[PDB]
Amino acid sequence: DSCIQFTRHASDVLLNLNRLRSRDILTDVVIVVSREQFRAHKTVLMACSGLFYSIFTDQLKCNLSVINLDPEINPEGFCILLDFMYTSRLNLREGNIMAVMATAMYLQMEHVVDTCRKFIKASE
Amino acid sequence: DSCIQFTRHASDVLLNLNRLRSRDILTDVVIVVSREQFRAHKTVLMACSGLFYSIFTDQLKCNLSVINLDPEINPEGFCILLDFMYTSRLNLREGNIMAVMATAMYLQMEHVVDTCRKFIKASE
Amino acid sequence: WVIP
Amino acid sequence: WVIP
Ligand SMILES: N#Cc1c(Cl)ncnc1Nc1ccc2c(c1)CC(=O)N2
Ligand SMILES: N#Cc1c(Cl)ncnc1Nc1ccc2c(c1)CC(=O)N2
Ligand SMILES: [Cl-]
Ligand SMILES: [Cl-]
Ligand SMILES: [Cl-]
Ligand SMILES: [Cl-]
Repeated sequence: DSCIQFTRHASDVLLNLNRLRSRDILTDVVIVVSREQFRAHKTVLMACSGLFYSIFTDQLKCNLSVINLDPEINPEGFCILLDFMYTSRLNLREGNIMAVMATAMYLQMEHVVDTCRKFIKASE
Repeated sequence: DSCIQFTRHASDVLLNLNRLRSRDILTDVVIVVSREQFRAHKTVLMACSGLFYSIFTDQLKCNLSVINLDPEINPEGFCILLDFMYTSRLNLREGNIMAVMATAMYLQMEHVVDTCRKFIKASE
Repeated sequence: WVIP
Repeated sequence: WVIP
């Protein structure tokens, strides 16, 4: 086509989606990770995670308002990844890398798994 | 913070949101523009448009599944802007610029209004 | 705005 | 990935 493109559009959309999340506006699911709960938008979760894409395209699970993650999933690891989904920013630290990598593997977030593997290999 | 950032994340999220829209997955509103109907995600509309941000933060209108636009709004103009919302790509042409600009003004999409004004000024 |  |  003969379209023009607004460079910052995708980033501005994501910033507003994060603002809606922070204000609990039109959030439609709560992700339960052991004792912790995280409110989010199903569409953002699906757009970022192979696991959530699978769950919310399921004819029964698409209608659930609560999703309980595997008890082995670390809440801080999930929190870091949820923030990444809504911002493109990953808070990767020596103290959380193993939990972040395991959570990204479970959530099927290939690019996160990739940088975790690379950061781990550099420290060995 | 000490975060790392994935450059293509925002663009990849938007691409997946557009894929969900094309497959009518978790769309939660229909925008009626005279004889035409457009299915979308309220969160994406709010993230792109001052008008939709106002409508879906309203305590009564947030719960509506149908939104009827002003009868003066051109369906093709709306279609072009809806595509822009989900892609960052604006199909701006001599034959549609007036309708696109009027629709962007109504929807409160300042950056679109700006490029329309600039393209019009260049042709006078 | 750019030519993509 | 980059340093933002
Ligand atoms: N929502 C949506 C969606 C669609 Cl529509 N099409 C294709 N993938 C989608 N999302 C999704 C699937 C697999 C993975 C990710 C996202 C990130 C990753 O590492 N794996
Ligand atoms: N959703 C959301 C949203 C939030 Cl949370 N905060 C601030 N603006 C939001 N969206 C929104 C408001 C005004 C305009 C646009 C988008 C594009 C434009 O030209 N005007
Ligand atoms: Cl439920
Ligand atoms: Cl990822
Ligand atoms: Cl309704
Ligand atoms: Cl805009």
